[PDB]
Amino acid sequence: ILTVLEQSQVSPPPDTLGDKSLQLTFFDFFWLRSPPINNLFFYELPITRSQFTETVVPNIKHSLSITLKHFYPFVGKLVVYPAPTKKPEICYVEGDSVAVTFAECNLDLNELTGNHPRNCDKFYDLVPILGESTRLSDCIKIPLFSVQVTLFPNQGIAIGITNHHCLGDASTRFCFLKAWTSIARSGNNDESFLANGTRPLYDRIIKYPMLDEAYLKRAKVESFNEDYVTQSLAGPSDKLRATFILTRAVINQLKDRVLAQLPTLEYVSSFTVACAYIWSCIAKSRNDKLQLFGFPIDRRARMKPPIPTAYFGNCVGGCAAIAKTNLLIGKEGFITAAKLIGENLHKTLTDYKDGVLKDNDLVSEGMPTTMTWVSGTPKLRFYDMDFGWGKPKKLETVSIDHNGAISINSCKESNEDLEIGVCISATQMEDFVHIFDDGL
Ligand SMILES: CC(C)(COP(=O)(O)OP(=O)(O)OC[C@@H]1O[C@@H](n2cnc3c(N)ncnc32)[C@@H](O)[C@H]1OP(=O)(O)O)[C@H](O)C(=O)NCCC(=O)NCCSC(=O)CC(=O)O
Repeated sequence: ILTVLEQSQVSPPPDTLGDKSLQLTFFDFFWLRSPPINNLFFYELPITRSQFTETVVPNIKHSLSITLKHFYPFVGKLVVYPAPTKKPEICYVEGDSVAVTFAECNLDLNELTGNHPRNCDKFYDLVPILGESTRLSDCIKIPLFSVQVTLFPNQGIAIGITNHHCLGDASTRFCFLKAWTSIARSGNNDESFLANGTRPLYDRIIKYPMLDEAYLKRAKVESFNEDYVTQSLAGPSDKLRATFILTRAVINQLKDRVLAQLPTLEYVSSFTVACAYIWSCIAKSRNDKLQLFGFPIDRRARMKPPIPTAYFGNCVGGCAAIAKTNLLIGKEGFITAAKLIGENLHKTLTDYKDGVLKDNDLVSEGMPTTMTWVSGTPKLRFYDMDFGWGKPKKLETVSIDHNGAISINSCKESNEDLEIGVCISATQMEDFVHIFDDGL
């Protein structure tokens, strides 16, 4: 158990924000029908219930309230209209609030923050539901952001953050969390953020209305209202969650092996080599027929002209590779995976460089028996998010439980090591652990 201590609603301060809209782009419209993103930050601190109630609860409410006045779309809603013409948008109205749940969990915190296999479903009631939609005559309104702060008495605190992808990408979340934590750490005060921090850029500087309508047309907006359903993760399940570590020394040795065997491969990075290694492990674990492995790309810096990091919203692309499973197994399989990822990524980056804006081919060429998409951003350090109690002990992206996805992040006793999160059935996990460890 899970005991809910308070169900609150948090708004920007009185007499700050008026009614505000944010217009969206094809980059945002792409995510119209996506499931929620669920993220957890575990902190170790010997905190009592009385202390949690006396300072943590007020501090979370206050610091968040203040942050919201600078980050209005976080307290806004996604509004989708049934006329295929009128475009979805983010609307904040005075009176809008963020659902913030405060809870207490009696599980041992040490059993959750470890890297070894733990039940995936132990994490679900640490993350808030996105929240009920509001259905009006002219529209549906969907909440964008919710929070759960859970006390582990005498042990620590988990912060559970749920968001709709339409709100923005990992960079957007990073920018918001930077501000919120700065505001919290300095005593519920935004002066350090306003003086030294990075303010979000709401200028609509991505203007491709033809793509806008094509991605919207593809999102099937006229049926969205009738089709939309809540997508909360709930137990029970036999799936296990584990974190696998690639130390910098292992990564470097893997890079070297790729560069020696394939001296003219046009793209090799710590990232591609990490993906190739995990990809190879997944192939050996599955022993299936045909696999696709892919990952998102922050396109801000690759736009022509480049988009500021502080640009608010989505600016994400993608890259995928497909390969027969037998070609991906073993030491040579790792090499092949690196080749395929490196080649596909190089191609995608060149196509961006030369202007290209877009990107059932699977029915024709072959239906993959496994598909894996990477969540996570090793070069954005979510592991440095400090609300006043110190840096996180553990980060978990819970929403990888939903589909074919793994998470890849930095560690944060090291920005140069990689932590790889996997949630898979109990029977498959035993082999996977052996496959991962043995191959290193
Ligand atoms: C495609 C990427 C993953 C590629 O990562 P890389 O680490 O390779 O890229 P980078 O620019 O940081 O480059 C790091 C260094 O440059 C590389 N490098 C550059 N050019 C090269 C070339 N011609 N040959 C070989 N290597 C090259 C290496 O030197 C690498 O070394 P070194 O080994 O030293 O690094 C991308 O940089 C990116 O967009 N990452 C962010 C993705 C993101 O925003 N997340 C999703 C958003 S939200 C979402 O949808 C899901 C979610 O929540 O995550």
